[PDB]
Amino acid sequence: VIGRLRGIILEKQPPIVLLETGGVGYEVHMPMTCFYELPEAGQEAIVFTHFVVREDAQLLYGFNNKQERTLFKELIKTNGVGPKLALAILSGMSAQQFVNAVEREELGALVKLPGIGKKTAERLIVEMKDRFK
Amino acid sequence: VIGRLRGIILEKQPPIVLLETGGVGYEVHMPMTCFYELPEAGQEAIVFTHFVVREDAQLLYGFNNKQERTLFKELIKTNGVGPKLALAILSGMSAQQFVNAVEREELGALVKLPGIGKKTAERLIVEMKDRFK
Amino acid sequence: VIGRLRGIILEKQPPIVLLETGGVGYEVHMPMTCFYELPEAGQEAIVFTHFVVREDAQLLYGFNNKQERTLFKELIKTNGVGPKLALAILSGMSAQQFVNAVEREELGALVKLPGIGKKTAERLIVEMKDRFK
Amino acid sequence: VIGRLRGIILEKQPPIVLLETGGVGYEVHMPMTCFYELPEAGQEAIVFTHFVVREDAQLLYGFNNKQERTLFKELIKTNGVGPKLALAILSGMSAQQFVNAVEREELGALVKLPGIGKKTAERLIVEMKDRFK
Amino acid sequence: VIGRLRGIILEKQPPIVLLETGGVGYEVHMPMTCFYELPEAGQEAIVFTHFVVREDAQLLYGFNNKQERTLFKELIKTNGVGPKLALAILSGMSAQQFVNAVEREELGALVKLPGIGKKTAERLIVEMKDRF
Amino acid sequence: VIGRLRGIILEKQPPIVLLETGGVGYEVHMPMTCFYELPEAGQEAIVFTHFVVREDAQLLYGFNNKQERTLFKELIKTNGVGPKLALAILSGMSAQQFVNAVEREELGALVKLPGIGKKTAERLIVEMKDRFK
Amino acid sequence: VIGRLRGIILEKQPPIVLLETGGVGYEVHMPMTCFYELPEAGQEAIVFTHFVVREDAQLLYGFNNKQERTLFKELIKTNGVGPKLALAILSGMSAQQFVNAVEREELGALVKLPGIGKKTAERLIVEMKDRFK
Amino acid sequence: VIGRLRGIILEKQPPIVLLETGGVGYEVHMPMTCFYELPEAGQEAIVFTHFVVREDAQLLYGFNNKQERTLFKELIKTNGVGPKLALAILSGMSAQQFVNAVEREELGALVKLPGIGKKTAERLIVEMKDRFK
DNA sequence: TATTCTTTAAAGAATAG
DNA sequence: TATTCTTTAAAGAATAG
DNA sequence: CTATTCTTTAAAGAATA
DNA sequence: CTATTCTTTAAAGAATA
Repeated sequence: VIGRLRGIILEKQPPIVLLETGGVGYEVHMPMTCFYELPEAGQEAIVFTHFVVREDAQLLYGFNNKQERTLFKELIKTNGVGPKLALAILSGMSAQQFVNAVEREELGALVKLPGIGKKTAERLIVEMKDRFK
Repeated sequence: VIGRLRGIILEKQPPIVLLETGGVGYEVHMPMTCFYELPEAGQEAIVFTHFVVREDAQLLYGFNNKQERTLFKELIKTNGVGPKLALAILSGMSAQQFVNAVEREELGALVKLPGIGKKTAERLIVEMKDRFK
Repeated sequence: VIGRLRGIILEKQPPIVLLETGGVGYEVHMPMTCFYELPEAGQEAIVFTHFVVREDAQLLYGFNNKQERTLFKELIKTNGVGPKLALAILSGMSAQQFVNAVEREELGALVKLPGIGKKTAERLIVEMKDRFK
Repeated sequence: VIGRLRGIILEKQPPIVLLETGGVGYEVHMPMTCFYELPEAGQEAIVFTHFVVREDAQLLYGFNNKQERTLFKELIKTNGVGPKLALAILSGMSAQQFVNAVEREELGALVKLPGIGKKTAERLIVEMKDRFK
Repeated sequence: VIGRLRGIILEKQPPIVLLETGGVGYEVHMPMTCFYELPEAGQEAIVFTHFVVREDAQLLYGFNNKQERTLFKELIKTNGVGPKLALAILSGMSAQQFVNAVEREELGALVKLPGIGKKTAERLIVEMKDRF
Repeated sequence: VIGRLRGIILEKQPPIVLLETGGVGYEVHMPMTCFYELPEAGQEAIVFTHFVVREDAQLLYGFNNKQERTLFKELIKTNGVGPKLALAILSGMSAQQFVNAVEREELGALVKLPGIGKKTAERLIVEMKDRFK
Repeated sequence: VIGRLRGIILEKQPPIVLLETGGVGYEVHMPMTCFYELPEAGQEAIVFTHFVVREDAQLLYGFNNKQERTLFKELIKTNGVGPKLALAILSGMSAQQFVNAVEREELGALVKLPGIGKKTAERLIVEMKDRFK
Repeated sequence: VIGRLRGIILEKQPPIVLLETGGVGYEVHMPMTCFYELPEAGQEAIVFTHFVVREDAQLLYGFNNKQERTLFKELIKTNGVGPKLALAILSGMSAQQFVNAVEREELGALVKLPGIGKKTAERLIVEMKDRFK
């Protein structure tokens, strides 16, 4: 299980970034809004990752801060939320803003994000409100 | 997911090439006609790759140009076309020639390729014509 | 199959340790009581490992001594004893103490460990007593 | 797919050898009789490999010569012959001796090897005689 | 797919009833509270059923009224609600009472039933309120 | 495999009909337009059936004439056409009209049916035109 | 799920009996020692059954008394005890004798039965002793 | 498991026969040559059957004599011999003739049958010669 | 005509055309 | 008593005890 | 406004809380 | 001499030969 990658940025093409380590280039998926913090190509960068394995595919997701990775891992455990939707949420709201919205049940703050329906937002609040404690 | 490999060419035995990186040798499958561009053994080379995972096997395909990899990925999504047949198409025609043939429905230009039947060419045109747009 | 890792300690957060080798950081799970022997962060360390693969996840376990790894591999073959429970046993008792307890059938020595029920301890003795010989 | 490994011999414990490359130690299974050719521990060695993937396990097999690897790959395709039995055959007979025995149908030359039954030897000759041509 | 069974009652051992049709005896699972309506053994009875198939098992559930079967089928589509739990709900509340409780969000009316947790009751209301 | 059912009609609730045979009531799915031919409830009826089995469900489909069943079986072999869609086609057009439309490539005659898109109709013509011969 | 069968005995060929009901003949497996109680062929008989389903096969087991069926169902839940082995136990010992032996730990009373090993008998006692209560 | 069917013949369309029992019509597959012995439609008939189950399909095969069913069951256990091929063999040769040919290794007697290749015939003799004893 | 070789869903419910 | 958390075959046919 | 795309995938046991 | 361990795990389609 790859926990962190450090290497040279070869190419930047949202949502994918390519990092080279010892001649091996790794395809990393990243949130659209965190992409702005990556250095210019040819510079070294560091990214925290989570490794996903499926019967037909293997994928690697990256984040600029451990806080982001923690919230991502928690989201994907909620039924009906997969990696694509999870990245969308992190693109729309910062991790701290999301926690506040769930505790306050600001349904409208979630429904405005792309791809999230009314039923989905209700389900998220019901499930997530119990884990932050 | 390995996106690119850079290393020393150890052996060339069409259709397989062996690249060494840090003492690990990777088996790579490549189109017969792109094989002519690889440098002489012992020289460094760069190859773009796509990683395929199946219940009983893992395989790594390589291409000399991003254009080739893009068309390959699109072909394998078509039902009834797998990596073996896809490499044949890329061996027979250049990527640009293939696009022209599909848009023009030059059925004969495709059927002449080895391993492609009349029904197969009909299916390819019907599916691919809608994706290039 | 990864048999041993040698690298720099990046972070220590029981039960997980992060080792960096050539820019790749590996997540390793270790027994709570062996964690005390790891050097201070930034120093080099060596850990013997066992690689577990499942349909939905891949995991890497580490141990400070080959003796521990051998007993771990034997435990996980016993029905009902999974990697999580196996690490608990190794946390509570040294490998040598465990062997003695099984041969003597000291049921109380096992039942006192966290997460182990009376039925579980009975099952362990019945299965393990035949393998040490 | 790992095709070749080059590294330092860390430990030799038949049938397993441990090779270190860049701080990662790889477990490699090898034929009992080819093991005698490996250098002394601490020296560099080269081994040709084949990578086996299964739903519950991943394994890496190694051979000193490309000839051995080729015959191994052919054997494991025969129904009822698995990697364990395949290594036994390569331990008892050299690749050249095996070919001669099959073409001559020297049933006794095969049955004398450990773990091979009369039915198994008959099946091997029937299947293998057609592939060498 | 068996939709209805008509036959002679052979044995009654809650939660299972045994019905014989042409020499074949079918094991049927039923709600604990609907069991009281079944006639005396040896009499003919009619039961509406739903057929469940899994990789390792096949099961046949029965109900006295089409209303019950309809609500059962809807319950089992909710994530985390298995047939075992679904039968418990139908044992505790009538179909009409359940509908009212969901629309009114009377959380306490659900949590009192055996096996139903607070989180489960919240989940049920959120999912079911949209289907009726 | 149940090939035909003969019994008493118990209930008629499109698209499902319930037939009783010896105290067992079978749920049968039928085309919306063939439902008009079924006798009044309480009368005996005959229906030709096809039995579908899946990992999670078993289903039984019925038709008034062998011609209908034959075309249904051929449709479901085409990739992307499920039993639900197949019943829709048989509801919109008679079996004879469908054959004529495919041979003539009357794309508009198909696209007007509910649930069938332009791409779907193109795929159907390409695949079906070869089987009627 | 078939719970009971009543019909005419067509054939008796231990361990299989064939019962006809309405023109359908069902294959039933029965314990070797209960087979002696079945009436002469052509007479009616009653047998309690348990239905077993697997990915590749379906099987139907029968017993003369509910007591036997209950113990059979309990046995097959024990890990390592297959239906074949469970029928052997019921052939060697009556249900009542088995209960007495387990509670008394009369290991020799079990090991003497065909196909039962020492390890198996130990496992059986450990698991079954807790369920009769 | 349906072992025998008795009922009225509804339709005869090689290789399928349709038998009605209590209003349920069963599709039965039979050898081309045994089909000649079936009575005229509307008469009662008896057929011995074997029930095959797969993840995607259920099928029922029938034979006029227990001898045929016994040989069929044995053939399908041989690797590479499917039910389709097994019915072909029984169409070409009587059960008694087949046994004689295997014991004598009359390769030509088998290769002449449709669908059977030289490699297949060799494999059959090797496997079947050991079971009749 | 035999040969060996490949290639592997449907629904729902959200947003586009 | 509810909670969340884990853990996942059978056969054959060769060889030991 | 209707079609097209996409994407996502069990429950019971027996401990402990 | 009889028990214990182990180890291994589809077929049809439609091309081409």
